[PDB]
Amino acid sequence: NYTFIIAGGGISGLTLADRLTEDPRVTVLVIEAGPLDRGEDGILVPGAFSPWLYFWPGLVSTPQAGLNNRTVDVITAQVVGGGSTINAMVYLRGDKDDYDSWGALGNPGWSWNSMLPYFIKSETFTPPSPELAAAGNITWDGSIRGRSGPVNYSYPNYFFPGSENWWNAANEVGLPPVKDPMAGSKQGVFWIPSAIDARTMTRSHARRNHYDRVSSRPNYHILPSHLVSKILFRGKQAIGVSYIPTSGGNTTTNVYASKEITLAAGGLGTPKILQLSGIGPRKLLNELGIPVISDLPGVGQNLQDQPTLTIPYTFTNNVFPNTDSLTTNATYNAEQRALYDSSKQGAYTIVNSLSTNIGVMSLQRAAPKSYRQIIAAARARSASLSLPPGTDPAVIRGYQAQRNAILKQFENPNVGVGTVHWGTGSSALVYHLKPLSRGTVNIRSTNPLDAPEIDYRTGTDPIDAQVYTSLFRKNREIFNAPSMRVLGPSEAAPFGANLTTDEEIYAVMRELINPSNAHQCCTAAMMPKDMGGVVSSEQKVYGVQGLRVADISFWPFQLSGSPMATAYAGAERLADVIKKEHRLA
Ligand SMILES: Cc1cc2c(cc1C)N(C[C@H](O)[C@H](O)[C@H](O)COP(=O)(O)OP(=O)(O)OC[C@H]1O[C@@H](n3cnc4c(N)ncnc43)[C@H](O)[C@@H]1O)c1[nH]c(=O)[nH]c(=O)c1N2
Ligand SMILES: *[C@@H]1O[C@H](CO)[C@@H](O[C@@H]2O[C@H](CO)[C@@H](O)[C@H](O)[C@H]2NC(C)=O)[C@H](O)[C@H]1NC(C)=O
Ligand SMILES: *[C@@H]1O[C@H](CO)[C@@H](O)[C@H](O)[C@H]1NC(C)=O
Ligand SMILES: *[C@@H]1O[C@H](CO)[C@@H](O)[C@H](O)[C@H]1NC(C)=O
Ligand SMILES: *[C@@H]1O[C@H](CO)[C@@H](O)[C@H](O)[C@H]1NC(C)=O
Ligand SMILES: *[C@@H]1O[C@H](CO)[C@@H](O)[C@H](O)[C@H]1NC(C)=O
Ligand SMILES: [Mg+2]
Repeated sequence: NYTFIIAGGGISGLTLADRLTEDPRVTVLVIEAGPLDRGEDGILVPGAFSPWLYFWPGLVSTPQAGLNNRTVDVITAQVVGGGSTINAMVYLRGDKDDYDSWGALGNPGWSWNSMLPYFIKSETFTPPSPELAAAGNITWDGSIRGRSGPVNYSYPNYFFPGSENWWNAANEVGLPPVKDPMAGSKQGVFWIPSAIDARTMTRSHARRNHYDRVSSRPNYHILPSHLVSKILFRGKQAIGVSYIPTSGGNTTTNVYASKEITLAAGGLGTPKILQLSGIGPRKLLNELGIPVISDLPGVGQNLQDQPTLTIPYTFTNNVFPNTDSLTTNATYNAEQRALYDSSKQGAYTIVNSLSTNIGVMSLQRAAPKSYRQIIAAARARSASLSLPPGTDPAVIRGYQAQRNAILKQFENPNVGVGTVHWGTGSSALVYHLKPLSRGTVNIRSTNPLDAPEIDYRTGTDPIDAQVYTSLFRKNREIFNAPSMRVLGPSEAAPFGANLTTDEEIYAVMRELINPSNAHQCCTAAMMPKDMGGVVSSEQKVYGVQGLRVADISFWPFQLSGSPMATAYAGAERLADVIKKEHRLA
């Protein structure tokens, strides 16, 4: 037997396995669906970014009722290190009120102040060079960035010149410099912290910082290329798991843990393990003939992501070099790759297609003249209208609680609802951080090789379109500001300056929005059981003993920011919770 078995070797699972195996008396088995990465350039080198190397195959959404019934390919990692292995390395904490709100939903021990020690413990920040900090407007507060923890993060050591135009344009339209976006607020523009190891200017993914770093430990066991297919019980006690080869060989193996089973299989994986195991909504489990171990209607409910919109541009006077120089100028690309190979300088330190700066804004910063109209519309509408009729009443109660918390965030000048980015080339990105829409992820069969049904339900809550239209208009203001006008941008079809009304703009958005930036969360939510929760404040699955959820399935709702930094810090926190319960060193 092992002390602990962890299902999924992504950010959360490897962070937890690392910390638990600090005690040589504790043995851990991590079972991971994907393989070990091969250290290929597309993983290690930011400018060679090739995320598609390790996407989970064969996942498609249902037709999206709020997006003209489009079906989309679903993106999530299948690799040791999970999303950290293949993500764009953007390393950002949420805002204070995200964590405070999670506590106020009925979760003792959750707040910004309780998470800050774990953010610090998780990481080592390496400052940029002084010349780059001064030239680039890079600032930080060293008092709230960790100096001793495993996750290395820093910045690229270069910026494209057009990023200066965009910074100044953003400041011209009311997005000022942010001292430190890791300090719990991020209203304006800042350099993107990047999960890069500055010694080699390579990706610091969880495979490296929470497995390779400690891989001499005989008590830290990994089994790549295998799927956890079921949790095994003795009564209501979780005692082990069944696993199969990911590749579909007709073989099943049982393995047992003396203390606990931890699920770390991600927003789209954890609810499937639970449902196949009889932990889930009795209606679904009964329809598939699965015996009910714990009747939890929240499992696979409450799916959230952070939608994205790519706006195309043409320019009369764009500045050289820019990110698109790497794809259209073989001489520039070769010279930048030679520069990286020699002295680790230049464009290849930036994740391909990204720039170095970004902006985040509250609803009142996006829409100073109309945010109170959006809040009124959202306040007037019953929470229940965002969910199908016959949604479990407990799940509706938890959604109403989340919705009330998010409407307080809409009123708050210090909480973000949207992100704007320009990579310096032919497109800008606008991200909707705080959707009120909620989706589902449900098994369709008892076959553990069958994809679940994934329905994002993007844009089903009509408030989302009002927020997202306001974010689009703020992006347009940046591109129309003096410092950007000198590059001669214009929106290209299917957008364009000739789309002036909300109706005109949103009809194109409805056709172009991507439901997902692979930020899937919240499908095994940490809320009281009577609010449709799946886990307690200690991340224990209701109705069973010895079973926790570590991956971002547990989150109640999306952050003002992208998930990775909090995925690491939440696993650091949970490792201490588990150590305390079991008296571990
Ligand atoms: C392409 C892309 C790009 C981005 C991002 C993701 C992706 C895929 N994200 C999101 C972020 O990386 C993601 O939210 C976290 O990795 C989630 O961490 P978890 O531990 O919850 O799951 P994670 O996805 O890391 O790990 C879950 C693991 O479980 C495994 N698994 C699933 N089912 C299993 C089963 N039954 N048995 C065994 N193993 C199983 C999977 O193979 C996977 O490795 C991101 N975030 C951010 O902050 N910055 C960014 O730049 C980006 N960009
Ligand atoms: C990545 O973070 C680790 C952890 O802080 C850094 O590791 C330190 O490395 C130095 C010199 O390499 C050693 O003297 C220390 O013993 C290490 N500390 C720990 C806590 O392991 C590493 O330096 C970081 N990378 C960069 C670029 O700073
Ligand atoms: C989407 O499909 C449903 C039927 O599945 C239909 O009622 C609806 O009109 C369609 N929506 C659009 C935008 O075409
Ligand atoms: C940095 O900010 C100053 C204004 O304080 C501005 O003049 C300059 O262009 C900015 N540079 C970049 C690279 O953002
Ligand atoms: C291509 O890049 C090279 C190397 O930096 C530069 O000298 C040249 O002017 C570029 N050509 C064009 C057409 O941009
Ligand atoms: C509106 O602008 C777009 C983008 O340039 C273009 O596709 C379209 O033809 C324009 N409409 C008219 C009527 O000119
Ligand atoms: Mg230095």
